[PDB]
Amino acid sequence: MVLSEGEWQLVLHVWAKVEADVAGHGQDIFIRLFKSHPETLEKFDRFKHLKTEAEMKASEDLKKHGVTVLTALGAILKKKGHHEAELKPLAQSHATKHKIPIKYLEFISEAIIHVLHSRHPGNFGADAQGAMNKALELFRKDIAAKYKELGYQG
Ligand code: HEM
Repeated sequence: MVLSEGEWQLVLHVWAKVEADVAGHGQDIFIRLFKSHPETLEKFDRFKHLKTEAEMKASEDLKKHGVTVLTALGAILKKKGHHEAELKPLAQSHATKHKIPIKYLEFISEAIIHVLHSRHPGNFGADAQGAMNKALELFRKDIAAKYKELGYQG
């Protein structure tokens, strides 16, 4: 796939709003993911034990991880599709150390879209949501191809 420049514009325009508060957005997103698809919490040895959304909100480690994740995603989105180098180390650790199935990347992509919709309704109308969805599908597709070359397709 290939996004057009106007689509990339819609995606970086709302991403600039997220970047005003990266830790808050990282928190909302992981909490939405864990509540919606609790099985994903099992992949985190560091977080597994968290029992409630209150514990999640209070976890500093989880907040730090949210910032690490969104910063890496933001760097990939700003590449506008030329993200080969960025995706290499990411694909290697998620396929051979963490073992994150594409399915879970679909689940956080839904959590991202839900939180942007909630927080940024004015900058995240239908067209902007379509462009973000397209950018995340491109991301998933390129990572799934890398997983395959690495021997994990999963
Ligand atoms: C937008 C998608 C994602 C991006 C951009 C991303 C980014 C990162 C980065 C940059 C790290 C630290 C470096 C490394 O380990 O490679 C990390 C670690 C990790 N990610 Fe991902 N990730 C994403 C989605 C996921 C998902 C959906 C899951 C799980 C259900 C997950 C599970 C983990 C785990 C277990 C670690 C290690 C955490 C540790 O204990 O510190 N990641 N991720």
